[PDB]
Amino acid sequence: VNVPKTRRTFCKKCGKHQPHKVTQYKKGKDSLYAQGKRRYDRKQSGYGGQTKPIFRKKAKTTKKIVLRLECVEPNCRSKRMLAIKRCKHFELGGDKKRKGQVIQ
Amino acid sequence: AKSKNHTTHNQSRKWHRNGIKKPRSQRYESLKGVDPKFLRNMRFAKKHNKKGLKKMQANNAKAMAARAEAIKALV
Amino acid sequence: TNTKGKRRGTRYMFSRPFRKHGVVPLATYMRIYKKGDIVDIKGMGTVQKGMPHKCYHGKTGRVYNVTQHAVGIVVNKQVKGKILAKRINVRIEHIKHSKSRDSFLKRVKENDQKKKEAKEKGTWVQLKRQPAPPREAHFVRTNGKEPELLEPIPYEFMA
RNA sequence: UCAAAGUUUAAG
RNA sequence: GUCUACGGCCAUACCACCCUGAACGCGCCCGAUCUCGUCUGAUCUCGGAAGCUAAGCAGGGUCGGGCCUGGUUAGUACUUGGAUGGGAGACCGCCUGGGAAUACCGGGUGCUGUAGGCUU
RNA sequence: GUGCCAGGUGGGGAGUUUGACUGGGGCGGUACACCUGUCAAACGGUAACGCAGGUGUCCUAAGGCGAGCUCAGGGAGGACAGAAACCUCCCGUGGAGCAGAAGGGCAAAAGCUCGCUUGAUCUUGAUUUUCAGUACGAAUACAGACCGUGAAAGCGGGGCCUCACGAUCCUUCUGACCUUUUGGGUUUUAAGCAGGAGGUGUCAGAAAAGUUACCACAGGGAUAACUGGCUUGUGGCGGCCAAGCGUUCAUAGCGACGUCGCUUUUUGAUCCUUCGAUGUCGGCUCUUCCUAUCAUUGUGAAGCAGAAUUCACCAAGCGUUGGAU
RNA sequence: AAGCAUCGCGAAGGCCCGCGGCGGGUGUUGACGCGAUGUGAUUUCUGCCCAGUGCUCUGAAUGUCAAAGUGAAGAAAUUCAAUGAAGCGCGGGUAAACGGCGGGAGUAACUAUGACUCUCUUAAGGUAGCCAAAUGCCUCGUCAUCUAAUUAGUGACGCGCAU
RNA sequence: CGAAAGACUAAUCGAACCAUCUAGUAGCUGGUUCCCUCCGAAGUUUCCCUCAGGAUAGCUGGCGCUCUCGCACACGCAGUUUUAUCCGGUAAAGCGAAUGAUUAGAGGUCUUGGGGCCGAAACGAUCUCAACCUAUUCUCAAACUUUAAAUGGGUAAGAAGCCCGGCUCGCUGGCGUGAGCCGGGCGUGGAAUGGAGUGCCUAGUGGGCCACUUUUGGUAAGCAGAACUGGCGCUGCGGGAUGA
RNA sequence: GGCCCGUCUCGCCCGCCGCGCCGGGGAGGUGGAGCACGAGCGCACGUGUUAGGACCCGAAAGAUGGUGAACUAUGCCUGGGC
RNA sequence: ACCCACCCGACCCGUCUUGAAACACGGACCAAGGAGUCUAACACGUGCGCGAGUCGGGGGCUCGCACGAAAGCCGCCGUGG
RNA sequence: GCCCGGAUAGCUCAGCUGUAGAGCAUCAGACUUUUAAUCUGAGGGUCCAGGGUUCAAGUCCCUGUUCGGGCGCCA
RNA sequence: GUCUCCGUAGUGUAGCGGUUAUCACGUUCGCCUAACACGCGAAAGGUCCUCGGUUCGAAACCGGGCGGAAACACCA
Ligand SMILES: [Mg+2]
Ligand SMILES: [Mg+2]
Ligand SMILES: [Mg+2]
Ligand SMILES: [Mg+2]
Ligand SMILES: [Mg+2]
Ligand SMILES: [Mg+2]
Ligand SMILES: [Mg+2]
Ligand SMILES: [Mg+2]
Ligand SMILES: [Mg+2]
Ligand SMILES: [Mg+2]
Ligand SMILES: [Mg+2]
Ligand SMILES: [Mg+2]
Ligand SMILES: [Mg+2]
Ligand SMILES: [Mg+2]
Ligand SMILES: [Mg+2]
Ligand SMILES: [Mg+2]
Ligand SMILES: [Mg+2]
Ligand SMILES: [Mg+2]
Ligand SMILES: [Mg+2]
Ligand SMILES: [Mg+2]
Ligand SMILES: [Mg+2]
Ligand SMILES: [Mg+2]
Ligand SMILES: [Mg+2]
Ligand SMILES: [Mg+2]
Ligand SMILES: [Mg+2]
Ligand SMILES: [Mg+2]
Ligand SMILES: [Mg+2]
Ligand SMILES: [Mg+2]
Ligand SMILES: [Mg+2]
Ligand SMILES: [Mg+2]
Ligand SMILES: [Mg+2]
Ligand SMILES: [Mg+2]
Ligand SMILES: [Mg+2]
Ligand SMILES: [Mg+2]
Ligand SMILES: [Mg+2]
Ligand SMILES: [Mg+2]
Ligand SMILES: [Mg+2]
Ligand SMILES: [Mg+2]
Ligand SMILES: [Mg+2]
Ligand SMILES: [Mg+2]
Ligand SMILES: [Mg+2]
Ligand SMILES: [Mg+2]
Ligand SMILES: [Mg+2]
Ligand SMILES: [Mg+2]
Ligand SMILES: [Mg+2]
Ligand SMILES: [Zn+2]
Repeated sequence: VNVPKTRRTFCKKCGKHQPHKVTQYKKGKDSLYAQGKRRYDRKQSGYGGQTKPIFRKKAKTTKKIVLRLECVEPNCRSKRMLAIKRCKHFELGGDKKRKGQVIQ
Repeated sequence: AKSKNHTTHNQSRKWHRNGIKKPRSQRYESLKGVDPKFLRNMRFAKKHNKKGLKKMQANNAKAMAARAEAIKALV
Repeated sequence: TNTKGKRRGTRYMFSRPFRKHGVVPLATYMRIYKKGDIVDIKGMGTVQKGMPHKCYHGKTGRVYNVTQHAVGIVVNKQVKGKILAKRINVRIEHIKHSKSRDSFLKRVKENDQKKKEAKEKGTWVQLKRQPAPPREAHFVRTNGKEPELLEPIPYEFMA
């Protein structure tokens, strides 16, 4: 799929509609000092082998893409997660497809 | 060791032992799931019924007097 | 095992009758449903927003809500052992007034006419209905001509 | 101061 | 008698060809300065009123098609309930109640609401 | 070299696992989560490894408005131009198209072509569908915001409708001059609260390979491998019909195309009986029964001159052998 | 089992025991030895394949690679950086290491086979031999022989399911 | 320990014996103790590494409560029917109606052809077979249908109903709607039957099978699989010799 | 209908030793195992559901600590036999 | 109620099972033993006491306990639940 | 997920911010009687894609898509 | 029966949805040779197995046809 890099949609902080900058989302690095990780590390420590489970049975072949809507008006710049349906092709601003033209 | 897969065989009889009772219709059912803007308004209408009570009482008294005059004329 | 799909087995139910496709004639949309109006649901293929589920097709019920272009309507649905009065929001186009009730209203109106009158008279009149009784004693005049004899006819093989 | 180059009617 | 505008039900209103249309209307019609829009004033938009019912439209016509409604088909097909009925089975008959559909043959061929004309 | 950390290597050793459905299991399939039509007995609901198919996607527009058009196909015309290029007239109830399976739905549209757009945005509850009437997903009607579009009425919070999806825990991102981070205060950090995303397809969601003929235990006739039951497709045996063969002549003897049967000496189906066990092939030995008769007795037939013979009837009294592998 | 053939080891060693020890077995031993495998007297041979899985050899020329140590910013927890062992990768050897070892077409003046030729393909494409064997499905293979008669036996054949 | 058979290790070996942890765990076998009395099931639901088990609904029992009036003076409810009124796309029917299938001749240079025969060749003559068409004709459909039953599923058949008078609204609006409140006025509103309502605790069950009719797979089956009701299972008794 | 606590939306006013990124209210939705003139506590008996040996009997296993080479396996020492 | 006769009826119990007289298993015979317990926790029902309370423990005071390891009492009466 | 290679003309590869290198292959000229072999020249690069830094990027930067060797693995 | 794959000038094969369908051999035609072979230079030749679909477009992607060839067919 294709989505455009600008998006005039709702901005919670301002209250109105407004232009947002769009960009697809990504996972951050995994802390190391989150409560979870800390809990795992001092469980996983010592003997016993592995303690929690390890997922080894992948089913789906695509992620729900998520747009990160950042508001353009300054004195705000409020980011926002905006999910979209699954797709094994994604892009932003990859031309406008063009109705009624020659294919070659 | 294949099983019987499904049936409805004895079920009708089971249902009818204890009736199949129709759903108990009360007078004055709830206003749950009514178009909000209605409910707002009717709530407000109820809220201010007490305003314009004295007028209504006076009107009822005038009606009762007119009824008493009518029954006296009949008798 | 069967599919649980919403519109499964509505090939014939939601399908406009022969030579009645096309535009939904406007009377449909412009007749008023109050609260407490008895109403018989009947899905319609053309209008697909606000369709009722196949179970309530044919079922009649009373109106309890009236939104802009739909009407909440309490209907009884049976479920194995138990009947559940439940409330569905159907868009007008899948809904008519049930004439069921109107014959009763006519009869009440006739009783009120026949109760106001025949009070000053004194003669009390039959208000209740009564089932079609046995058809009374009566004469049959075979005026001149005698009855017609009917022999059963002799068999023959046609095909 | 050494590349490759095989064969030839039975019909006198 | 009938029309125009907006309609309801949506063929008894559809289609084909034929005839007839007073008055008012509806139209075709004649123009492109402006408005508007086209490759094109054909359509669309606008300004008109010299012609004409040719066409649309209306009314009628056709041993017309179609549609609508009766008969017939037929108490036939099918069918609720019943029997220690028949029949080797396939199936069939009876009782008890309910009861269709073609072909075939008739009739019909828009009704009507609100507002405004004309026939003064 | 010893002591203690770190990475590697380590069936030498340890522990454990090695799905489910299933006309026994295994192999094969997925009927394991969904959807169309049918099955389905004219409300709804309904089964099988029933039938025919589809799904894990696709779309910045193929979503949202508004405008304008009309499609498949055919006919008749027009330079090159032909069955097919482009133009024009006429007919055209949709026979086209609407991402995909199928069904419904759709014509001054839901199709096509333009114009502007982000209602695929932010937020409470109610309801429907599966239903236990719990979730998820998917949907319906509202209500409050902020927008789009249209002259406007209106329409629009994704795809014309029916499928395209995922809990706790953990992680990640976003949100508020938010709460806590503990004797108090400032700042990092961490923990909360609310919404997305990272996936469990065995799809209400363990983290998991074999083998055992060296085998074991609890059970099972809910389940196979015999017999015996039902069944008789298949095997065997037997009719009817008679187109042909039989030099000639349908029927002495046969008999196609068709058709009706019987049998349980075949093999399948099936799974009723038996898994706190009915000793599992053959041969030898011995008795008895059947006849669907090879021989023998008595007979009918011939394409029976005799001889040899096939065909049929009564008929199971008596026989039906010795060896090579 | 002898015979054959591989492999490790020159002792702070190979192989191995042990919970531990300046422990122990081989070892009162030293390569004509100790240890670990295969094959299985003699005779006669022992073909090709290092692509795969093993084993092994080399190593700043070098991808990654941990803890510590080194620098970095930070108020500090810290984060970031460079640095970089074995092992993987990279590159040689090895089959008496585990093992592996082909398929089409056309072709000879009767036909038939096919010496011969053409391709397509692998890491080679089964060499010497041997055979319906204790190994061959088809199978009671074919021919011979052995018997009056042989799914048996022997000898040949070889196309060899799958030597 | 094994010149290797998983051999041997005190009648024991693919891991000896003895005691303990130990009454190890078992969705699986087996058993489970007196009498009468009353009520009396289920083998179906969704979920489950679920299919010899649980969960959850269902079906059962127990305990009750709230009312009702045979105390000449009843309301409500139903595995009925009636009277109204909706719904339906199965049987049947149909295919000179769509979709798909399909026979035959009549008619048609429609198209055009491919093969002919008579033609140099010619929609010329004559046949022919292709597809198409004009009326007709034969036979069909679980996944076709214009039609369209029987049985069947909703509603409705009054006091929570009618009919007047007036107030409230931030909804809706030329005025009005629509709803909500007060205040009065009016009674049996089809047949037949029966006392209703309501709340807690709750066991067993979750292998089913059989017959009428309908019905899917299968040549069929004392086969496998659904529907409807009734049975058996839980149940004796008369009859069917015998027998769920 | 109303009240309380969470939560949202919208809005206009109050308060004072500390006028503040202070505190307090209002109207309308919506979440709560809430209030709306109390019904509990203790004891006893019954039924049900669990945790325990857990109705009774039943494994194949698993672990800890000990006894055995008088049989048999193999080595060594010392005797005997053919 | 002991025995015997006759007519009619009448298969062996227990058990799992859709289905047992079964060619399904357990059972020669008799005696004695022999399996839903106790503790804790919850829930609902019921009985009693008190009631916006209720409560009893734990402790303490009263005896050598014959009966008592009870019974009684406690600004502990309520720390506390 | 982390580190790092490579992506340049038909192919294989050089390239230090200021006509893109080498060799082969391609096509015209010699040589050949001709062909091949070989010598001479010519033609041919979206420098994988997009954005930035820069006066200027094939290179620096970041971001993607690949593409491989190693690391790594909590819904 | 299952699952799998492959059907391309005369032969054996390449082929990444837009090709003049690639290479080798074979074939024909020149030359070279006395002739032949080799050699050199030219040419010709595909129903892409069959039908239907998706696609703007299919030799390939998808469905069914007619062929062909491996593996499985186990416990009794
Ligand atoms: Mg560690
Ligand atoms: Mg079952
Ligand atoms: Mg004009
Ligand atoms: Mg006219
Ligand atoms: Mg005229
Ligand atoms: Mg007519
Ligand atoms: Mg192991
Ligand atoms: Mg299984
Ligand atoms: Mg039905
Ligand atoms: Mg439009
Ligand atoms: Mg809104
Ligand atoms: Mg659309
Ligand atoms: Mg401090
Ligand atoms: Mg073995
Ligand atoms: Mg075996
Ligand atoms: Mg056993
Ligand atoms: Mg059985
Ligand atoms: Mg048998
Ligand atoms: Mg003859
Ligand atoms: Mg026996
Ligand atoms: Mg006989
Ligand atoms: Mg060796
Ligand atoms: Mg060798
Ligand atoms: Mg190697
Ligand atoms: Mg050989
Ligand atoms: Mg012999
Ligand atoms: Mg031999
Ligand atoms: Mg062994
Ligand atoms: Mg026990
Ligand atoms: Mg179980
Ligand atoms: Mg059992
Ligand atoms: Mg149907
Ligand atoms: Mg029919
Ligand atoms: Mg069965
Ligand atoms: Mg039972
Ligand atoms: Mg309980
Ligand atoms: Mg217990
Ligand atoms: Mg035990
Ligand atoms: Mg264990
Ligand atoms: Mg018994
Ligand atoms: Mg028996
Ligand atoms: Mg048993
Ligand atoms: Mg016994
Ligand atoms: Mg006893
Ligand atoms: Mg109590
Ligand atoms: Zn903003």
